[PDB]
Amino acid sequence: TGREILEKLERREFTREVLKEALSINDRGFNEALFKLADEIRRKYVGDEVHIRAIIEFSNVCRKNCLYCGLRRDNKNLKRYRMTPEEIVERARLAVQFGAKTIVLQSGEDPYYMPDVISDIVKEIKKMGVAVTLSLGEWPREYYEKWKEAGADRYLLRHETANPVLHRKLRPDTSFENRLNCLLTLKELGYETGAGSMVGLPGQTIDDLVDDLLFLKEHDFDMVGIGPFIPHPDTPLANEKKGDFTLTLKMVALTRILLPDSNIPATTAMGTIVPGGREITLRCGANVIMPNWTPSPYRQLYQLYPGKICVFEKDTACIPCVMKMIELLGRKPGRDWGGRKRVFET
Ligand SMILES: C[S@@+](CC[C@H](N)C(=O)[O-])C[C@H]1O[C@@H](n2cnc3c(N)ncnc32)[C@H](O)[C@@H]1O
Ligand code: SF4
Ligand code: FES
Ligand SMILES: [Cl-]
Ligand SMILES: [Cl-]
Ligand SMILES: [S]
Ligand SMILES: [S]
Repeated sequence: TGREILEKLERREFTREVLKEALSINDRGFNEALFKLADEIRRKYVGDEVHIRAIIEFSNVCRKNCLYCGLRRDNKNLKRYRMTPEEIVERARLAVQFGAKTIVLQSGEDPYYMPDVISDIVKEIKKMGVAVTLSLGEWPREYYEKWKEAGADRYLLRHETANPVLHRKLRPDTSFENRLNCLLTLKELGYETGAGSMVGLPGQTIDDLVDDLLFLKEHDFDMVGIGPFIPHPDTPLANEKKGDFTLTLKMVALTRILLPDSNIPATTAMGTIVPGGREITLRCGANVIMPNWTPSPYRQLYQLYPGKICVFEKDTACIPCVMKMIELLGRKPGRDWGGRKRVFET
């Protein structure tokens, strides 16, 4: 029964069978109950604060060739850009001036900055009294060590898919084993460590999604970023189907149920495939929002997938936009850095 699966989730009997059935049931009443459960767990464990992470996508140069990603190296159609270190620091300062308590630096895997330019930038942003999150992809342990020494607080490295065969096919420069070793290294170095997957990748099954949930639970990640796969026309996956919003939303809800004290963003991809998708996701277990703080003329060139929200908006629009969002949702903006606040339990 849908009823029995909810009871088992409520009782924290997180068996593969329970998770598979939750993901497989396509009953509206069940889905709405699951979303309510996640929303309640979110409210109880992490409260009504929605944490704002200002993201600066500072370079779209990439050395890797992931089949799903518009920044893949084989995409010749794309104008490549790099913000200067001074531009990045001053852009971060403007976000802090707008009230951002976390700055997220994200890029393609761009060799130019690695590792010392990143270290310099992180040190300057840390002087501003905010959290710094890096999302720069896979690099040697030494680089991650230098960045932690420089003051970085968190690292987002989505695991993408926990199916090693699918992972290797979609990410031909690397492997799930590498990705996992990176994530374990980040944990060992003391970063708040973020993982998470895409939903609806070509060839990905419900069993794969269950494996993603069990992977996340196993490693007790501090942040989990989940979103639908969105096909990009200048990639080998151009003609594949987009991920299903409702299924992806169920993954978010189950992640909250499994990791009740984690930080879980309402990802931009959720807002891209369905108008108002981020707001929905914030009401089904998410507690974090990541407004775009990349300046023009670069914002429109960071084309991981098409249709990406925020691209046509003014340079400073997105922090005010999410503050309005937070208020109309009956929520509150985060007061502190929004680090993970563990609730130890049984
Ligand atoms: C663009 S990468 C930038 C950071 C770093 N290069 C990395 O791969 O971790 C950020 C995230 O974008 C997501 N992404 C890339 N292409 C996508 C697509 N077509 N649809 C949805 N998400 C996508 C992936 O999950 C990835 O972890
Ligand atoms: S997902 Fe990250 S590593 Fe892969 S091509 Fe895109 S930017 Fe490069
Ligand atoms: S942050 Fe909401 S549209 Fe840009
Ligand atoms: Cl973060
Ligand atoms: Cl995203
Ligand atoms: S925005
Ligand atoms: S927004």
